[PDB]
Amino acid sequence: GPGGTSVEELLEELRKLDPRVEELVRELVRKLREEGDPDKARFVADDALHLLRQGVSPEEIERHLRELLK
Amino acid sequence: GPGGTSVEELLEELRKLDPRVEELVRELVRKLREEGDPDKARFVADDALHLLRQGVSPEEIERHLRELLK
Ligand SMILES: [Zn+2]
Ligand SMILES: [Zn+2]
Ligand SMILES: [Zn+2]
Ligand SMILES: [Zn+2]
Repeated sequence: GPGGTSVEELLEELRKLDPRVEELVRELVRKLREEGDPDKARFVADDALHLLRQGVSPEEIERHLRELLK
Repeated sequence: GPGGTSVEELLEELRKLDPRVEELVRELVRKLREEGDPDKARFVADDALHLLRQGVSPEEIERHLRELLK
């Protein structure tokens, strides 16, 4: 459905905290949209923002996101 | 795909921290599985666990999860 949190807003907030995490998440978002799941893309970006706000390293963020994508 | 983080493990961890949040998440998980998106259910449970570990109130958790479900 339309509406809800903006994936672009989430990506924006990631960029302000760590562009390295924004870059890895933007790539996952692009692939997930191509597989036809924008909501999954939004969950991934939202999750990365929670973890980055708590000081999780980019590599640990990526590992965590991959497990939710299996 | 099979594998990845267990939704039951997440629900278990929610219950240990606040059974009120486990209960509201279990209901969302049941509905999301019925709509044929178990991965969405798992994202919701994982998100609730991050927020509950940070001290977010059950009502604020529910509001946040709903916005990701729009
Ligand atoms: Zn929607
Ligand atoms: Zn969230
Ligand atoms: Zn899977
Ligand atoms: Zn997570």
